[PDB]
Amino acid sequence: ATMKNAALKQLTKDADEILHLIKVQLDNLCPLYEEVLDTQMFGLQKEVDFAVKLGLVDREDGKQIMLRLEKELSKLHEA
Amino acid sequence: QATMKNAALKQLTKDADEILHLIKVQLDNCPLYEEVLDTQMFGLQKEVDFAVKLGLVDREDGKQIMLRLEKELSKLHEAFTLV
Repeated sequence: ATMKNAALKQLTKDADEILHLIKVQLDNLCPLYEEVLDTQMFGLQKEVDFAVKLGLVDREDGKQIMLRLEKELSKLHEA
Repeated sequence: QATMKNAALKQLTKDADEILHLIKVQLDNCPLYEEVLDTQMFGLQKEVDFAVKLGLVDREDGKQIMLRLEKELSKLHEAFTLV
């Protein structure tokens, strides 16, 4: 259960880097930057699934990490 | 924990095995089914780094996992050029 906290920490740090990419797109005023984010979202989903499988992170924590970014990603397209 | 370091290397090689199985099916016999493999590789790489950072998997164990698949994917890319 020491592993659980460290895992949760790394995962959130990793989601934060992607979130920053989304937020910087929103805080400013293309073309298919959607392709880039989809790959980033896929990469983090795989980290999340990997951690959920090993019981390092709870299923709902993983779901909350993904939801937080997906909510923000929705506001991006739109245009 | 010995059981957590072992299960993580196991889950990672299992994930690697699944992607390698996809590559070998391609080799044994379209621009979409190359980006798909690139995305798959990116995802596996993310899991590897994640596990390496947490000290669950050794850095060279992660590098050997990636190399095994990169070798096979290079074969496939070379094969693509000829078909």
